[PDB]
Amino acid sequence: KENPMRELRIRKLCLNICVGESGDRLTRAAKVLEQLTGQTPVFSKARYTVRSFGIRRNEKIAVHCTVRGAKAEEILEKGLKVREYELRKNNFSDTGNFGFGIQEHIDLGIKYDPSIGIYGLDFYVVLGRPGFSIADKKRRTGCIGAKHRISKEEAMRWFQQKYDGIILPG
Amino acid sequence: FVKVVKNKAYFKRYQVKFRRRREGKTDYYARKRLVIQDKNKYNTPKYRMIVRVTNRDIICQIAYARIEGDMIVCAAYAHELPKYGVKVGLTNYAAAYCTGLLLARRLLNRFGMDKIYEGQVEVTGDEYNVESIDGQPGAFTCYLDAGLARTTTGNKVFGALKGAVDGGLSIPHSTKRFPGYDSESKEFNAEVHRKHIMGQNVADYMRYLMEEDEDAYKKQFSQYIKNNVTPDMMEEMYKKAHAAIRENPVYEKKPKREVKKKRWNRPKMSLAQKKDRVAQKKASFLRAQERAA
Amino acid sequence: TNTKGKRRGTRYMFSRPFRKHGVVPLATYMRIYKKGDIVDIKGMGTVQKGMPHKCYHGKTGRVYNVTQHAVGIVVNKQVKGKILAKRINVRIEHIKHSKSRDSFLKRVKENDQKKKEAKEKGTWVQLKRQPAPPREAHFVRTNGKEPELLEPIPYEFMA
Amino acid sequence: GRRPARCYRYCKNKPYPKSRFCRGVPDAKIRIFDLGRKKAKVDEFPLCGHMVSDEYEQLSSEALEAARICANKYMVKSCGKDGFHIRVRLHPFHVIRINKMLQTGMRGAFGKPQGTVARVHIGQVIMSIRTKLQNKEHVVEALRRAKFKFPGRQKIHISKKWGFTKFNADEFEDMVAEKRLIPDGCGVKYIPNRGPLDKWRALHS
RNA sequence: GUCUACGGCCAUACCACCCUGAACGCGCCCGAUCUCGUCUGAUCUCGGAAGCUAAGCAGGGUCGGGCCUGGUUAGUACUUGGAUGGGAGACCGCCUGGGAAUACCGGGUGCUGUAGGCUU
RNA sequence: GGGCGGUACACCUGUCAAACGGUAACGCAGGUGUCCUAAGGCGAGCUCAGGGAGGACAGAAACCUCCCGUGGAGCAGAAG
RNA sequence: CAGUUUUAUCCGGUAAAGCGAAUGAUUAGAGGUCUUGGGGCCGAAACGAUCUCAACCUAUUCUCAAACUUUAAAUGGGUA
Ligand SMILES: [Mg+2]
Ligand SMILES: [Mg+2]
Ligand SMILES: [Mg+2]
Ligand SMILES: [Mg+2]
Ligand SMILES: [Mg+2]
Ligand SMILES: [Mg+2]
Ligand SMILES: [Mg+2]
Ligand SMILES: [Mg+2]
Ligand SMILES: [Mg+2]
Repeated sequence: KENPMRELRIRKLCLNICVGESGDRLTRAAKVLEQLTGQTPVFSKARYTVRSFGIRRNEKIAVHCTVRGAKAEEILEKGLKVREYELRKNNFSDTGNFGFGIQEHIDLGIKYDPSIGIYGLDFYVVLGRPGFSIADKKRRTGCIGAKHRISKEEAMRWFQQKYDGIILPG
Repeated sequence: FVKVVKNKAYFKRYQVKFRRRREGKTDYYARKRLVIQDKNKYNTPKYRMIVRVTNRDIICQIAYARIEGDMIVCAAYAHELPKYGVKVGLTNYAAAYCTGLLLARRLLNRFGMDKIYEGQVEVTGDEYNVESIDGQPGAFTCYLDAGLARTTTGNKVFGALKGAVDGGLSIPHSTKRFPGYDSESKEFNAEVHRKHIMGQNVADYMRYLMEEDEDAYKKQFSQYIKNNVTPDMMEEMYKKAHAAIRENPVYEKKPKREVKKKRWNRPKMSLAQKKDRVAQKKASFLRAQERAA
Repeated sequence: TNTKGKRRGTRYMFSRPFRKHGVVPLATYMRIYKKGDIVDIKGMGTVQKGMPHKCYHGKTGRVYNVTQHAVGIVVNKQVKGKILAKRINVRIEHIKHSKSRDSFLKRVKENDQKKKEAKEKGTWVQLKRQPAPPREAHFVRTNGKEPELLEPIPYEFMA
Repeated sequence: GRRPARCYRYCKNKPYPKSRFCRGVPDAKIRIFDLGRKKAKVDEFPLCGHMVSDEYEQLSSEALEAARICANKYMVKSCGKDGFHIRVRLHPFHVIRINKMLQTGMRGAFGKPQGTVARVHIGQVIMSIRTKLQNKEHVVEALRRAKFKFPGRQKIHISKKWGFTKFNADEFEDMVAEKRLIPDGCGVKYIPNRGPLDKWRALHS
């Protein structure tokens, strides 16, 4: 017995593209995520103005999105399809999450268009067990318990158990 | 290599909060407005009307406040319904209005104001702010106290509100968050509210679940069909709530058979045993130490 | 030439006690205050509305007025030689009861209990409080041993 | 030099430390507060001779420099070059003031900082030397000379402790022996019977 | 022994790691037609009930930290009054009466004044 | 002493103030003669600085995500 | 009625004390992995190995405070 409320599923899947420039670069990099998921993305903006980069305070820069459910497994298969299933040791966080960023969005299966270009983006997977929306509901918050929290090795033998993804030392 | 932030000098300068905020059941900033009486009133109590939502149950209580903790006068649970003949879908809007009615005429059957101050008998949906009667003993009022549930537009709490009001209680309200409010043009219908009261939105599943598929009609209607309830039995009970079974409002709390008084919780390990454990562990570690090496 | 502000020299006075910051507890408010009761005054830094001036922090007076969220109060003050009888309007947070009158209201009742009783008995029971008299002659028994001889210590440099 | 030390000798004013308020302060001359082979163990310098002050006064830090030097030059001769350990157990924090009369005059005469100084109570340690037990008759001689730089009157006292600790003479070896105290270079740590058990097992095993 | 709304300064009630949890209960959990909302039915809102002990939950545990009270430090430090009492001065003794605080060593780890349903 | 030089000539904040309050000097360290249709008045909803572990160009420092997080941030200006 | 005392009651942050407690100032060693460097050093590289000086974390230690404080007296201030 493994107490069926001890599985390992996906809570959420994150995505962002940071370009560091407003105008047309941002609003054209907002059509890759829309084709990619099916929903509208959310612009982020600056925090404090830096004289060297070329950003101003509260100037719009990046674009990010959040994915749920059975939609994340599909995009994550096009991911580990791209990375040919050879992640490494230090991609895994100490709390139980990983992430990685692809170099070009041609690998996601999207056809090139010459008024766009290529924008590099990022993936970040967030794991889960039943009871995790305890630490966010308004009424009776409570916390987890720390017999029920995920380590680094359990996640690595979930990735290796599921997608047969090898992990190399390095 | 980073500094531990839960030091001795973190626990020394750490004032704890209140117990009901640590157990997060309450709000003291929302209570302080609701509960105090103005000082020129001199021990005139301030009635509030608690409504609690639980994932299988509804609770409707009435209480003023004292320094010894706020004190109940009249409680109304939502699992005393299957006395009367509503057994399934115990927590919908319908039973939220049926409980507030059972509370209402319970209190009127504990004060002696039954025949006077009837309230609404029919079920229409419009404003029935109950006015007082001259010469007779005056009306009864009680202010609402919802709590930690966002009172948006369409909550089950207000069904209990409309039930205690139409029962006869005089509660201040305004028809802006009731099922039937148009957020673009600001008018209000009654029949949409009475379509939401008796159980017609609950009923419509006798189509969207009874036709399109038949496998999910047994995946999520497994207690209507067990108790043999069709989707046309959306029926009146309120003459049974009205008539005479508030002469047992309390159900006559049942007598108590004498219990064995047996215990199910292992008691506290004493001092002269915690002073004995570490003598066992020091002698076991020295007799499993010097023997080995 | 110091200043004449409202809150001069009240760094430590309107401050909250240590580890007692935060929310005002709810049994401060719902206590009842009649007219005629005797009240001491303690300031507070949370609710800035209705503070007393800094020269009343500790005085004690009685009530003459009750309001919606405040009571009027009559106190006494000493200005350059004379004594003025002045009245204020104080919110509830800055106010407590005084327990000074209570051991008198427990001794009026105890005396009238000690008087209604044993008057019909023709008994003469003492009523006046009498101060601590000089104590009585009494024996001390040293069963057996002798008193323990003390010795003043010889000096040595401790440090 | 500056004004002689007859002026700033009695503790008179309130303490006026270098802070957010008093800037414009020159630095003290003393910068090293101990010397010798300070990389010592607590098991090879048993002796500990103090210099107890007596009178409530102020000691300048140029005296806390020209006393350290005069005790070092004699200690290199007699006891050797690695047979001792000197500490100076004060730190000058109080700041003393001055007024320059260069025609304005006496109006507006709040002073400027001149130097630094250290307050001294009665029965307070100034200097302390720990050394081997064989060299006791050369520390009275070193401090008899250090007495000619400070003003006032103070006394030389041989402690009843062991080294620079707060523990007694004989008690120290029976307690180290029953593993209550642990050597840590110049000091020692105390083990109570209060903490949890795994340190106990990490001490016995 | 539990659920609802609390009281008092709100820690004897907190934090960290372990463990057992009978019955009624609370909860994670099943889902998106119902004008409840979000980029996202996760959160909020609603309609529900196949399935199970991590849960601010509940109770006990740690030669635990923390806290709460008691001894030591100590009649020490300090101090209201007084003296043709010392001392070159700094400052220290005396009579008279009041009188602390750390380190260090011990014991305790929620009472429930509380009203309604409930180990019954 | 006058003069040249200053504002202690109306106000507020800490300190001197000798454990209520009051209390001086050309005694200290400092500031003001304004600013705002929101930075005023109600209501819902959120929680900050810093720190860790990660992630394509990304570096000391852009954005995202997870955990610890009794105020270490902020509240137009001086300081409580 | 009182320039006073007793018995009950609340108020105050001074002298003392304290940094192994916050806010600031400060000396010397001890164990660690490098948390990062400037150089030795073998090195086509390293947190491999490095002497380390050094900062970093943990337990310890020497002294301080008018504009710093956990505690906290003596006299003293109102009431009955
Ligand atoms: Mg838990
Ligand atoms: Mg466990
Ligand atoms: Mg002076
Ligand atoms: Mg209980
Ligand atoms: Mg049984
Ligand atoms: Mg403990
Ligand atoms: Mg005074
Ligand atoms: Mg503002
Ligand atoms: Mg001081």
